[PDB]
Amino acid sequence: PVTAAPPLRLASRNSVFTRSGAGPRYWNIYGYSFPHNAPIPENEWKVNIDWLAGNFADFGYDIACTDGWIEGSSRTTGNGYITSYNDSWQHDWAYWANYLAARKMKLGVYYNPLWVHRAAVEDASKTVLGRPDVKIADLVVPGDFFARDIGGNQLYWLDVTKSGAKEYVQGYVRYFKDLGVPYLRIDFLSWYEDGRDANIGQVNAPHGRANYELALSWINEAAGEDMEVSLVMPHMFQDGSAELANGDLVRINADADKGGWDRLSGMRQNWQDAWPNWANPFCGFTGWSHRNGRGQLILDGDFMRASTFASDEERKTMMNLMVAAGSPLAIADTYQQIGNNAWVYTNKEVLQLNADGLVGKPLYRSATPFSKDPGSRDTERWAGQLPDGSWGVALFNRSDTETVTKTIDFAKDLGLATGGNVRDLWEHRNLGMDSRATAALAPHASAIFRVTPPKMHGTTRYPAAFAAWGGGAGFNYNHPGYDGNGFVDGLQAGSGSADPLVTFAVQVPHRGSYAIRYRYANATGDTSTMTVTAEKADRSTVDGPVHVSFPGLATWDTWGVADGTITLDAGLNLVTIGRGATDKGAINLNWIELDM
Repeated sequence: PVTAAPPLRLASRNSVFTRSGAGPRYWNIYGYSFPHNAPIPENEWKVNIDWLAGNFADFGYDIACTDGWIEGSSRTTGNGYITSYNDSWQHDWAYWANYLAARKMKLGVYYNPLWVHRAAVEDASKTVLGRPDVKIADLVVPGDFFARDIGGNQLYWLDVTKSGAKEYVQGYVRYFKDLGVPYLRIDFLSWYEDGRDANIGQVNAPHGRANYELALSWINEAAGEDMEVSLVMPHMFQDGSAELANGDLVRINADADKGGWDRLSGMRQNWQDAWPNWANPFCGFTGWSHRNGRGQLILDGDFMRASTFASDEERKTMMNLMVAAGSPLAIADTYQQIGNNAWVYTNKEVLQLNADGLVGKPLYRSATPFSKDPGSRDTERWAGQLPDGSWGVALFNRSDTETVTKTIDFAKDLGLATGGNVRDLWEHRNLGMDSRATAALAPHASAIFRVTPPKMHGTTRYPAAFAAWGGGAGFNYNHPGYDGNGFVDGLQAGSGSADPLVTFAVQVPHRGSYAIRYRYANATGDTSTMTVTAEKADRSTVDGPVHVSFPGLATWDTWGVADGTITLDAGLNLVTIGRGATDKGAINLNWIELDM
């Protein structure tokens, strides 16, 4: 029988945003500001918003998000917080948040709350929120400008060791949250952390690892559950540990820049040990995929610039990659650039994958980090499972010249026993019951499918190799007999301060008790245990934590099925299985099955 267990120790922010699904749908001003190398004029912001409200907001793109070119945003409140996007603007953030609200839309803000504007420093009357004893001037080291070494002299980096720093940072974050902002986009993280950029050189003073960790913790706490934390230009040191602990989204690619295929798939394929580890999002999504999924990180492939691509097939590939990876769907085409390309963003069936919370993984080929061996994961074949047990499957051809066949086999690759109904979401075509999804793809073309397994008596299988991994859990394939492409290992005593775990999202019809199975290996020589919980998206406990027991078997090549009962509620549950300090032994996990 199961016994009560303490909670697992976590190493991620684990917010409602990352637990509830995929990245958000939004529009960003980058399509204006990047080619203009200029802040967006207020009238251009308005006309874009009005265009969004009449076309894309109805398809869920209901956040209008600002971006950089903010050195000219100098006006601040009495506590040093910027009052608008640019000094040329006639209206403040609240005005625009209300204008958006009237159009069923929300404001997204680009700002880094460790920036302190020189104009606020220079006004002795300005003081830290709740700390009238600390002038804004008292928060900075003389000369410690953002981008100092390439000419920056308008924004300071905050000195987090100064009295008042926490109140300033947290107040800045809450300032936007309170304005009704659901999305805060925080850039130039790596430049704060070590003052280095591998494409430029020394850019400003370093601030160090402990200060970076501290700053991120303050931001996380202040954002809470109401505002999503997007981390842009992070170094992702120590396998992204600080960002995972404190954020919802991490950029995984170099900036979209001029867009097109070279930015989507080119530049360089190799990993490097500094921002951005991978340049193109095919490689970055693939390389950071071990950190994705419910309660871990949402991977951010930056901005979609549809008009910058050479063909409609490339445009579909752009969109299909973002959706496959669970990324934010961030349109950067302006009303002038969009042309005849609105359709790219508004395929209801493709969007439905995002709404349902698809977070795909590339097909794993080995356990070796992708940063060390690009053979270890397949950038061109992606799959993820939805809470109802259906799947999104995406196939890509990154060749510039050849037509190439790509295939995902539901047994051999996904680890299912059932096959599934296959629907091509760009043809809008039912292909019927099949054992595989396949396409002969033209250069730069792709295909994306909804795959729906039939369920005997409600039996739904969730393969662990396509679920969310945390705390050191990961992919392997080094003991035969697993269903699918592999299994999850590393489920033993944690190497540090986190407990290894796997998280599954499951959807059921009513509040109550349901029958669960766990296919596992355990050749430790004794019964092993794992801690199992069920929770709502907001982390509220539905079941457990309980120790579930797993009998010892003869060899690591032997697989068994443990049986259990789990209380699941109607709709979305997160079922997490992991190895805590009070658990015994170790297991390898192949899959769970539910009878809903």
